[PDB]
Amino acid sequence: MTGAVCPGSFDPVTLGHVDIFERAAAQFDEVVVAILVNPAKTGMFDLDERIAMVKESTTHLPNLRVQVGHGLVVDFVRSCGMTAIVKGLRTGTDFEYELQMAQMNKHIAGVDTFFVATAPRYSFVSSSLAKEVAMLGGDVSELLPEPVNRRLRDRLN
Amino acid sequence: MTGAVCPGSFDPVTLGHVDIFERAAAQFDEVVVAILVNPAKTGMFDLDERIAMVKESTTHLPNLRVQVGHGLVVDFVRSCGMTAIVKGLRTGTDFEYELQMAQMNKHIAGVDTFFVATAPRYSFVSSSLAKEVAMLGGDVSELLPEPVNRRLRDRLN
Amino acid sequence: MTGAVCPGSFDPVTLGHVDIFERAAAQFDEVVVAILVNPAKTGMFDLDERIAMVKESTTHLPNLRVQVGHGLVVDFVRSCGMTAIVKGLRTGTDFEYELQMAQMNKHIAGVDTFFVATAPRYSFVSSSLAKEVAMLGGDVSELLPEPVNRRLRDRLN
Amino acid sequence: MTGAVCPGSFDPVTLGHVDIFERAAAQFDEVVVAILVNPAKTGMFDLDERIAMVKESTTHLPNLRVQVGHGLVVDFVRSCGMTAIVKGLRTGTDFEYELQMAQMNKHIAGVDTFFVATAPRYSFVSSSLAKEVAMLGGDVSELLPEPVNRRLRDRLN
Amino acid sequence: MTGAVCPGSFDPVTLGHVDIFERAAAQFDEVVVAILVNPAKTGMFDLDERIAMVKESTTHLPNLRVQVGHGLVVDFVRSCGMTAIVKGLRTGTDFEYELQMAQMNKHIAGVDTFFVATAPRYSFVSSSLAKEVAMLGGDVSELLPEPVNRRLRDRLN
Amino acid sequence: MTGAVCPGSFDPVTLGHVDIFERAAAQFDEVVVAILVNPAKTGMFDLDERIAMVKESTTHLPNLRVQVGHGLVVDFVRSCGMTAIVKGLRTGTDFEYELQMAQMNKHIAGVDTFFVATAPRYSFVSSSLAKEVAMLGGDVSELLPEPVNRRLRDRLN
Repeated sequence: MTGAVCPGSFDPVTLGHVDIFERAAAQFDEVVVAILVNPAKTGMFDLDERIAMVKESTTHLPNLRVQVGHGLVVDFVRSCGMTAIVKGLRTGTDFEYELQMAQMNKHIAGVDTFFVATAPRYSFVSSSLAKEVAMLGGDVSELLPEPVNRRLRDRLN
Repeated sequence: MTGAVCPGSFDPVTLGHVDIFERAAAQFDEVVVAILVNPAKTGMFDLDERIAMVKESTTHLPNLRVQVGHGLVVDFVRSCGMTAIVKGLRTGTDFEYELQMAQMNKHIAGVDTFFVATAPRYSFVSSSLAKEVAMLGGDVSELLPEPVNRRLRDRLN
Repeated sequence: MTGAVCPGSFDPVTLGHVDIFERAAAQFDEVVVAILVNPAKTGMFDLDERIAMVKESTTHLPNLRVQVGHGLVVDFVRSCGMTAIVKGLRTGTDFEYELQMAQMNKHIAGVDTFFVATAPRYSFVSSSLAKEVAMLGGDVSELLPEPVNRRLRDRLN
Repeated sequence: MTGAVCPGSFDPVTLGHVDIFERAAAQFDEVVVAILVNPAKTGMFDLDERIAMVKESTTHLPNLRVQVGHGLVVDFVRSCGMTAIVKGLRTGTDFEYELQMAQMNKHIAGVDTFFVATAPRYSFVSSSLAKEVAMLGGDVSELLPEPVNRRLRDRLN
Repeated sequence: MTGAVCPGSFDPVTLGHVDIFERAAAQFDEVVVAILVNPAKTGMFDLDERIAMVKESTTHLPNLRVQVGHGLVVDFVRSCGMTAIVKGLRTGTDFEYELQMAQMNKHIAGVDTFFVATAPRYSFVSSSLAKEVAMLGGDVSELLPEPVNRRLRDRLN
Repeated sequence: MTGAVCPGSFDPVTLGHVDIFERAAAQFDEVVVAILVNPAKTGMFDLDERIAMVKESTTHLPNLRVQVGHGLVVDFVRSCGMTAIVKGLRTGTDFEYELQMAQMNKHIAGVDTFFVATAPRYSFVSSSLAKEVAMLGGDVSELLPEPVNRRLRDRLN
């Protein structure tokens, strides 16, 4: 009867994201991770790689599924038969923008957005900073799932 | 299988609170509104009045129940067989403090806290400001449930 | 004797902007809406369209006029014989940047900037989010003036 | 035709407040400084002292007048035949609370609140911190008007 | 040649505070922990207990010393022959107030204040929340030094 | 024994930056200003110009040296034999992002980041806003060192 969508680019998924997936799966009957397409072309990992990384990092969550999102998040959400979005907060989150989008999403489709603080140990990782640090030779392996580290190292070597 | 607690002093409940109750009830199988006791004595409405006002303002929510909370919120939550708290954000929310408590609550009891932005029209009411304005003769009746306005007017007259 | 400038790109004007125009016109003898040019070319509506949309959306404000701005806002302001800017705050406003600019504008030209919170119902619309949602097929017609909706729909059809 | 109210406890007035008075007087035909009563008794300077300090610190502002406020600020404002409040922002301002009050004041009485950033040199003084520092023997004389320093020193000696 | 003061009430000291002590001691030749007196009487631990808890929790920091502070922090700082204060940031810090005080402290005594983010694992503990949780029976032992837990448990038993 | 790095693009250095250099030099035995390379090519001043401007603006700081940074800031810091970064806060600073980077920098290299509020008079200048205003003909000469104004005027004339 209950369901939530966890939308994002996940380029790549981090342990911060996985923390949020785990909490959504614990509180909702079904969770759908919506991987948004990168239309303007310029990400690090292509869509298939991002799906695989999320799937491989979430095998311990039987009530969670992974799907590609297209168009408005609220359209995807309602297409899943749901009316809730679950999003993580971490250090560096643009929360004012997240609030603006949440209020807009409520306005246009009646979809609620629930925010949850990510675990402190994963509160400073973001996809973008993780990539930037790793590209410059820094070790972020404790902040990403092993399926992601495997792929990141390959791009390095 | 799913449940959330909505804790607060509700002295008195506002339409901002009710907005949040409605969204929790739409997303969780069961919702429990936990009315905290005022230990240091100094609220406007006594416990029984606060319970009644919440009950009367939530008759349209069949999966919601009202109970008095004692001790740590996380103790009450876990006593309800749940592991989630749902709290509203509005203008004037001390969000840094709410985040601190959420991280502490997660640490001590494993309880997740989900934050949701209250509807814009109810985003500037708070129990405290509602009381202060009404005591000084201002009309806040559009921001409180009719069961609360009834009681507020009585204290005025 | 009193006057304020309301500067912006207005691509397109929203009811959030109009709310702010109305409050400036109520508090100042004259208001000038300064539509900034888009130098690096990349907006949705060209300058003439933006002027028309603002004019058509403000016919109820007899003491308000619309002009194209060029160069520093403070140069435009002082060219209007004024020393005040009126700007709206809404959800998602980069207020730190607005404050930085206000302090800089005061420093270089002695111009004061007055900030006013937009009405809650219009607090989550922005030109950019309105366009993005509409382009993806979402209904934002309640958050934009009818002169803008008319033009937006035409670009859709 | 235009007017603004500048409300506060002014216990005592600071150069931060005077900065804001000056900007209101430059932009509005008339300005009224509303000194709020201290009902629960516990300020440093009594009402008459606060009025005198504001008057003496504003002799260079011919279109500004000083009055004691009673009850809701919006009641005082409308009693002045005005519909605008002008308030300063400085370091340490509880802006979320100021926003909440502004939205509430708009809701109950249709009164607009304009916020303006205080001059950087006066951005870290507040009545409360000024008193606390001076009581402990610190020199805050550059951040307060001479009429206030005169009175502060007397309480010291 | 270099020195910093770490001021606070430390009622009681937390691992968040100790984290900050460690970083100051690593970056400055000498560190002085200034324990402020509680003038209005109402803390949990008396001055001697607070000193002991800090001393016992910092035996691994040979260049750190503990002293009682009286009066303005900047007076204490300059009495130590120093011109720097080091303060931690954590979740729930009133940073605007900390900034206001820092700018005031710079103004009155030329003392600089350096802010450092506490370690994520200790970012949600504060003296006040630690006491409140423990008094209600919650386990905060991982967030406080063992010398503090020893004393906290005694007050419980 | 003590040292700090002050990293930035300094395109160009402002008096806000110099304020921070001065405070670092007063509190640490050695300070290194790390000028980051602009890899994606698009700054106003080339690397040699930026170095010269910083050097010329810091002749009064004998314990400060200027060097070009390459790669991760923490790699540069540790290459200097240091473990501290000193960064300024001003109006418009993206402090959430600065905090995220600080926590990440601590995680990957054990390097501490100390934040200090810039002097109020220099709190609203940034390299980017200074350039934008000057390019549009505004006078920012009081907010930049004379070595920078000299070069800025040359580009104008």
